[PDB]
Amino acid sequence: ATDLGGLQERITTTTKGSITSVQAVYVPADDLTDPAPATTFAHLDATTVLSR
Amino acid sequence: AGYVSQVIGPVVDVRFDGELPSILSSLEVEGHSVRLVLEVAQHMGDNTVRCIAMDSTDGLVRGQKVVDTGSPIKVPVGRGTLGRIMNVIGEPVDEQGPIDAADIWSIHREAPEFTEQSTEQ
Amino acid sequence: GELPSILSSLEVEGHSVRLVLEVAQHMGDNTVRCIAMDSTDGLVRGQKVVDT
Amino acid sequence: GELPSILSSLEVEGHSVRLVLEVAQHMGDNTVRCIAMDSTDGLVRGQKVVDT
Amino acid sequence: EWEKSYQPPVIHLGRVLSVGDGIARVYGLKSVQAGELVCFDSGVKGMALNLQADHVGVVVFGNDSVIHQGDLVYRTGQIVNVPIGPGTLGRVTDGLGQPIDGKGPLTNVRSSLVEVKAPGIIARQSVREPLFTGVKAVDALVPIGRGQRELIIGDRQTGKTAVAIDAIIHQKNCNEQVPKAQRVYCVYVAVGQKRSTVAQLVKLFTQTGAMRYTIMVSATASDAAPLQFLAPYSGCAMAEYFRDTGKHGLIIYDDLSKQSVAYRQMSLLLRRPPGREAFPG
Amino acid sequence: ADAKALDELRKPKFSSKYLIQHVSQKLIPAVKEWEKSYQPPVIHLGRVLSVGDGIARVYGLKSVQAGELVCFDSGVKGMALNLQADHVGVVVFGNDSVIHQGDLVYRTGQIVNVPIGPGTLGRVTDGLGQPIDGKGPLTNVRSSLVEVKAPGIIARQSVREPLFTGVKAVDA
Amino acid sequence: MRYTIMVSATASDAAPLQFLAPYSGCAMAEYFRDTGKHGLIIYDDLSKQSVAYRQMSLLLRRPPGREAFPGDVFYLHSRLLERAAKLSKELGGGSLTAFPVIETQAGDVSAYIATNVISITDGQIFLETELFYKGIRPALN
Amino acid sequence: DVFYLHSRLLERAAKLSKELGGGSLTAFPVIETQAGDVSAYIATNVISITDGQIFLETELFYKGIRPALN
Amino acid sequence: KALDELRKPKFSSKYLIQHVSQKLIPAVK
Amino acid sequence: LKLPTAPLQLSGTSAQIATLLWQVAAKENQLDKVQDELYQFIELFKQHSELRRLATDPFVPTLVRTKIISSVLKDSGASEITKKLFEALADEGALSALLEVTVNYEELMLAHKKEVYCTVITAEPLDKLERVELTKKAEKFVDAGFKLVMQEKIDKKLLGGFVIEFSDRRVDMSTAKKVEEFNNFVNKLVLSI
Amino acid sequence: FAGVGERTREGNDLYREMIESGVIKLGAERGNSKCTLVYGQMNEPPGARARVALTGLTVAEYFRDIEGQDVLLFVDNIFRFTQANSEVSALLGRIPSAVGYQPTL
Ligand SMILES: Nc1ncnc2c1ncn2[C@@H]1O[C@H](COP(=O)(O)OP(=O)(O)OP(=O)(O)O)[C@@H](O)[C@H]1O
Ligand SMILES: [Mg+2]
Repeated sequence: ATDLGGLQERITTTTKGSITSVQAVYVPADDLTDPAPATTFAHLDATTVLSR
Repeated sequence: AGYVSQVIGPVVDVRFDGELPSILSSLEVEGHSVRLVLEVAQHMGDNTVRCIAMDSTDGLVRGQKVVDTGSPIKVPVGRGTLGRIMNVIGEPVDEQGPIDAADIWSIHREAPEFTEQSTEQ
Repeated sequence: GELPSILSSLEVEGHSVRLVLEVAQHMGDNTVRCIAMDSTDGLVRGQKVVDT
Repeated sequence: GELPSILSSLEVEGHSVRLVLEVAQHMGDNTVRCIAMDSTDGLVRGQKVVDT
Repeated sequence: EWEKSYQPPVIHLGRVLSVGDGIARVYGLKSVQAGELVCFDSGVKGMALNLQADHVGVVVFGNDSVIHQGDLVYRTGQIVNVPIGPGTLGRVTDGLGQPIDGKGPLTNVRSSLVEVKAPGIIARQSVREPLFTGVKAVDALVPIGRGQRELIIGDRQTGKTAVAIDAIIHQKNCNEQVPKAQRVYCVYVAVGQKRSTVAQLVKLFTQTGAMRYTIMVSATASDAAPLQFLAPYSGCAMAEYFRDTGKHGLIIYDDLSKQSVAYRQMSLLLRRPPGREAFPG
Repeated sequence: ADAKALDELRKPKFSSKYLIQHVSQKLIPAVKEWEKSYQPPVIHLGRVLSVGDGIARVYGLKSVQAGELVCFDSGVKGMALNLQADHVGVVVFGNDSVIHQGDLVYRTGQIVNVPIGPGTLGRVTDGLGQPIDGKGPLTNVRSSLVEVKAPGIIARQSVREPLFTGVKAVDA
Repeated sequence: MRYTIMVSATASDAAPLQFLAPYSGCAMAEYFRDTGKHGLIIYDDLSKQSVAYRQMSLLLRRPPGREAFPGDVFYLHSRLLERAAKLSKELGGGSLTAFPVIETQAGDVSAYIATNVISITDGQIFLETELFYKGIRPALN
Repeated sequence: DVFYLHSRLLERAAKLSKELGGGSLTAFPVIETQAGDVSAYIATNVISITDGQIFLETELFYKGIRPALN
Repeated sequence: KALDELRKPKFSSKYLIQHVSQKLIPAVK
Repeated sequence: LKLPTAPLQLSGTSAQIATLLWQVAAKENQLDKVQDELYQFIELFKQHSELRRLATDPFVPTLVRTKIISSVLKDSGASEITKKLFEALADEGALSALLEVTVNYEELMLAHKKEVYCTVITAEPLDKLERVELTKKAEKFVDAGFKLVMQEKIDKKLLGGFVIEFSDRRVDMSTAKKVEEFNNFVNKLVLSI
Repeated sequence: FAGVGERTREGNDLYREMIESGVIKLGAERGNSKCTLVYGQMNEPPGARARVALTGLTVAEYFRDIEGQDVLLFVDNIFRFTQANSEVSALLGRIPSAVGYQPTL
């Protein structure tokens, strides 16, 4: 979570410009409870969960 | 008597240069915000025991004097403990003064032996 | 003498392809531990590493 | 001197039974680590072991 | 005659390097055998398990709180042995063969190893003569011969100890109507049980009269995990006495599922890699 | 190795001194000719033994309490969590890129304190109490420890007053 | 925010700051509890404080338990949450009420931190995700 | 690095450009699952690497559907 | 007693015997 | 190559250094010389703090340590064995292995002379006939031509007799132990008969 | 009453209910009370919560072994005794057994 947040908190709209970010997230074996997708759920405004 | 070697969370290694305490023996820590009591868990070798703490180990310095008590944790027993609140080390928590102790007994004990069991259900 | 800072980039001399290491941690015996941006196949022990 | 080969069998001298070892590894300091074909209950740490 | 034959033998010493978690590291004991029963200076025994290059790993048959670093370990000279013989019938012994019934020491008895290699192919013969258990569900449907291993598997409180108990009591009933050469001397091994249930069971075996043929080996729930681990082997040696001298024996290792938990405890405290359901390989 | 044969080396056992008197005049200039390649030895200070992933192992720091705020020479705060026999493993309150092997660690003598009081009301701080909203430092405020003990059995009464959430489901 | 404090140890911050932020917020709210006023504290994602403490323990080479959480991860949450108390009349009558927030994984409350904080606290507010899209918002099971 | 193990192997199956000869390489990696569990470690690794999947089921294999392509 | 610092040897390598045998066998004349 | 056989075998990485040092010193027949230099180095680390700083401090570089150990050991009757040994232990940061390599070197030397240190605990001080009839009783507890190095002690709790302490084994030939095992045997008989 | 890892609120509630129902009396009539509370709360380290059940056993073993009584021992949540010993086993570096408990369970 610390590495993912240190990467992710830089992709922000500030008072200078903006970065609209679209980040595809591989969910291993469609398990949204896996910690590597579950950590990056709170890092996003809009989550677009594609289902099998 | 002995001095603190390592403080890793609730686990405290204490170094005794002379005679080691037994396993399950109690160790008072001299000079602390509260009464910190350690209980010996194992002998690590090199004259060092490894203890588990009964309180918070925050504020513990390597080299703090730890005294051997020679026994396990001894709590007050008797009819004077009736209606009183004790913690693990036998101290009064209900702030009603001391605990009237008929005796102080170590909390570690063997089970009653086979001749001492009753055979009637 | 004068270990590089953590996250700093190092450039390995003598490698065929440009091999860039990034310092991840200081190991403690005047040793830094690095991750490599290219393949480490072909690295020899003692090969000179120039800090940037 | 002259360590046995791996998979070569060794004979422990002075046992209750024919304890045959079989060399599995070379541990590194003229020590071979063997697997015993019989029970090692009764082995003392000086027992002469011949090599077949 | 004790005075003229008295030489204090040269006792080989060993310091305790480090004790705890039921396993002591013992410096010295340069001539100790693998699996040899050693004796600490507190009276508690121990088995020399892992002979290492610099220390000896001793599992402690009992509570390890009485052992300190720098205690002396004396080697007894032989592999872990229990007293076997006809002096064990009637006695309630612990995991190492020491009697806990409080009726004095085991007299008319002889020491023998707990870890004996089982008899080979050519030592067996076919199981021909029956062993009646007195449970007619069993003796009609699941018949049990002499020389058999019969698992009594079930849930908690489904009547497994009762089948064992009825087999032991029926052996007392049949032993008064048969000649000497075919008499079944039972052993009950109580591993990991409550001491109260072993006490009530010894009361039952002595009030029905079955304790005359029964040995009772009890390493209960408060006993140390090497003692629960070793108590089936002690009981099997005490019954191997009757197996090896032409007689017939019955043995109930009650809850080997608790012996395996004791052995899992011993192995996981020896930092050994666990396997399926955290059991050793 | 054994202890019984190693504790008897505290006694002298040489019976000849042709090297003790030889190098004792020779030790100090041989030490001094690399005195600038030395680092000043630490007893109550600490020197960073190693660092990585927000953990600094610190040699020295003979009198840190467990949980005490330590400061590095870069001004980054630490917290001495596990005191060991040979080092202190501290946890770094920020980036460890400014912490190198050989940096000096200074204990502060304080277990981890935070600003509490009426002045912190309406403010946005970080996890250590320091303001991040960018409207000045916290005034009208005294410090207090974060590892205070909870009130006991006798220091409580029964929970009787309702706290209204305003949501019908939880308040009903 | 005339009455609200905010202790904000974000995801960019170092893991000891994320571990320490509930204790900072509770020591701030114990001013109001200990001086006769009333407090209310919300630890939003205490399941991220446990992750930060797991990171610090695993990098300090502490012995892990299940889900690689240390042995004192129950003690971590309990010695924080037991500071939320209703003090007696002689200590001022103040109170501090805590609302820890635990994110479960598809309703699996048999996870380690969820079972720890469920055993610690005085009741749950369950928010099932099947009730959420059924129109029931707040999705209180 | 068991993902990097199969990743650096399966990325060499490429259709080269016209500047580099136009040659091709088609990989057909074969992963065996255990009781249909494609949620294993190596199975999800190679499923995340490769383009397609030719998934073969045991329950369709004994229904006479052979090749048992799900 | 300041000799207690040198009680336990702190080995930064495992194959130290090979390095000291590379330096002590050439000490033979 | 062709090194002498070690008198007794030993453990790893601090005793293997001692076994190699012993085999090198017996190849040069300087066995008592380098033991004396090892004792002088024990006293050297006892005397000065700047010398044991090169063995305990982890921040001294290897170059400083190997150059100090090279430059201070240039002369003065130190053998090439000891000087090369301290270069080899200073190159690796293993100068702390001295205190544990000398005790294994001492055990190796105390095994090449076929000797044995012992401790005789007697109830009264010995005479020159109470001692001479003791060592001939004590020499049956060694298995070869090992000449014990008598060490006498006093303890009034013994009621006459002697206890040998070989640090490997202990023989209790006392009377106070004999009247202890007498009473145990006589009480274990009267409970049977 | 050995409250092993009890909540402090519920421990205080049980104490006040024992005062109210009369089985614990305060002040000079303390001797006529019928219970002894031994309290290791949740806010305590796992070494303290692992031995509160042993302290309750010691207070009850005095009444059994000396006074010769029939004692009741209320070990409240024996599972919390188990989990506190699991925590002190994990802090002592022992390898956990099956589902996560101590190897000496
Ligand atoms: N044949 C039977 N007829 C009637 N009741 C029985 C019979 N066998 C057993 N029981 C009853 O079932 C209960 C359990 O029996 P038993 O003690 O054999 O169980 P167990 O297998 O020992 O279980 P556990 O090992 O968990 O104690 C006993 O209380 C006994 O009263
Ligand atoms: Mg049963």
